[PDB]
Amino acid sequence: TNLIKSFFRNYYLNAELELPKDMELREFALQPFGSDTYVRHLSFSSSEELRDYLVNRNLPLHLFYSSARYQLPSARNMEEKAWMGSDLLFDIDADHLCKLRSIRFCPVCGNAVVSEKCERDNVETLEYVEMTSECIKRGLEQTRNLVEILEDDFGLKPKVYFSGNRGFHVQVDCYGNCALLDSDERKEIAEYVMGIGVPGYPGGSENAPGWVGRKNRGINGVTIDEQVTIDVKRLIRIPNSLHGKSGLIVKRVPNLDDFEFNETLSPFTGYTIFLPYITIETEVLGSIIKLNRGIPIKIKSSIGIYLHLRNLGEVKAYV
Amino acid sequence: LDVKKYPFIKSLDDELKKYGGGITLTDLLLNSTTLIDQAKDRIQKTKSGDELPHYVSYNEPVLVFYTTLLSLAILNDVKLIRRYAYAEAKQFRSLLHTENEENLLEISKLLDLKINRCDPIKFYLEKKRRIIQKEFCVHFIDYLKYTKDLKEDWKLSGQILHKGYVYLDKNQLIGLIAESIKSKIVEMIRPLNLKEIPEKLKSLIE
Amino acid sequence: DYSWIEKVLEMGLQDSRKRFILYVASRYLVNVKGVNEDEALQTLKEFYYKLQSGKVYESWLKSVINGVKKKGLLPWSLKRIEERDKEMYNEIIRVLKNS
Ligand SMILES: [Zn+2]
Repeated sequence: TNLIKSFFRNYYLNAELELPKDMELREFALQPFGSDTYVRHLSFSSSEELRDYLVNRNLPLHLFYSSARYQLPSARNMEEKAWMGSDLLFDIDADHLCKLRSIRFCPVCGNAVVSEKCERDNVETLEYVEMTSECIKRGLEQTRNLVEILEDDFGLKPKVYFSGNRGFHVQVDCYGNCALLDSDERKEIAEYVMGIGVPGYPGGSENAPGWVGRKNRGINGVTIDEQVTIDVKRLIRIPNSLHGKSGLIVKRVPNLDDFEFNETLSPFTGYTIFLPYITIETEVLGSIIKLNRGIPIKIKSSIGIYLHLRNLGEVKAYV
Repeated sequence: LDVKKYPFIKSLDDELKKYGGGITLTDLLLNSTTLIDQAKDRIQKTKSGDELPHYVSYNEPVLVFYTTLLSLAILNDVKLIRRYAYAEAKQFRSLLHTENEENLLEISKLLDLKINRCDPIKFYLEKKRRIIQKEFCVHFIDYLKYTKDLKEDWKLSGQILHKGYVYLDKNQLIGLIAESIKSKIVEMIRPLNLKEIPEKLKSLIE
Repeated sequence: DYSWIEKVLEMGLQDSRKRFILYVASRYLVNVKGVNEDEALQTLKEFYYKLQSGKVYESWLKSVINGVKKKGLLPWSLKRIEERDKEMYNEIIRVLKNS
């Protein structure tokens, strides 16, 4: 019996997701537990039919819904889906930003191993990426400049979401001609945000419009995963759902100033008995934790499930 | 706004009302021996690479313009119809650089280019060492559409956007009209394969 | 005359699907038939996915359409196909002999 699935199953039972208005016109996709193949081409017409499916049919380790609207969402033939517009998306990754500590070890012996398998025990090696709150602070600067560009240069009304793991998401819900932009008409918007073709305006005022005033305020380009903006058919992670590599809520950020990276992002309460793999002095969810290999520790469920999904150990019991 | 310089102001079925009524363009071309020669004079000057003369040099500038579009719709050469739209719109670029700001907007409205005036935005540049002034605004969605087949200089990055509107100056407003004239001429020839012209008039332009 | 080019686009190919688009198909739809620059993007993409054993991206297709529009290139003749790429001639004739 998988203990993590029960935590996820218990959440989606009572949790209310942030689903769009045109719910019946979007393709749903998820990643089940214990597998890597994606189950897509799903169509749901209400939040009660989706709640029925996640709890009783296929529990999602990751849960997405398509950014594009389709008149026939559950069709495999591409042109049979009848594409009728898609939202504008922006993803800010921490890959380029902070570059974090990362160890690779064997879950049995505990020694640091670079190869795919440990030569002693013949097991798959695991990797742990230390997500620090300082990285979230750096990434939070980019979403502030990105929202500034989308509001002062395009007149758009974007929403900010926490990605559930490493970065943030910026989504602009559009229904008119903004949703019919081509893949190349979205790349001119992406490279405008990144400051690719933007020339250096070396002697402009700080009150100048566009990039002239922004280049002189000390702000350069915005670091985004430009592949998300180019794609006209993307899978948006459903807000208020759970991430598969942390177990945190995809929470909408109404104000970027009072966003804290702590245990409040995880909905799980109670305590768990956590059996670590490695002795490490790492920062987890805003605080430093010292784990000892093979010595069980009683920590909160919010911090226990987080370490389990980052391959740092195992959750053995719930108390 | 001179009609002798810009023949696309008067429609084809509007210039013909001078001749009473019912006299279509096919009636004049069958009787006129020189209207077809003035059209072939422009077609054979695009193939060689030379310029195209201004429409102020003809006696019937509106008729010469439409008989040239009709003669290209009979030749059916797509590589030639395309080559004409560049040399034709290039001929208007020189006539546009000597036009006041009021007549430039009067043409962009007839081309359905959503471009209006606004409060002038002034800013300084180091590379140009001048004082740049933008006084024409276009929505960025329409801007990405107009600059669909243009160079890299028209990219959204090298522009000044504010609240979703790209700010243009005088030489950029002319740059979008020249691209629009090239586009309309391509559109204005596709549905010209309809009217079955008398087969003798087809052999005259061939 | 360019009657055989529409026949191959209506059926499909197998081996040389990219070489038929670069030197023949894309030049005919843009510089002979005169369809929209984006209309030819769907006409060429539906041609590549007939045997479906392969994937073409919209990046390489737009690069060929915008390339022949500037260079003004015209599609190759069947006699020129026999001179250059003889493997593509047999691939086309097998489709032509199917009617
Ligand atoms: Zn080991």
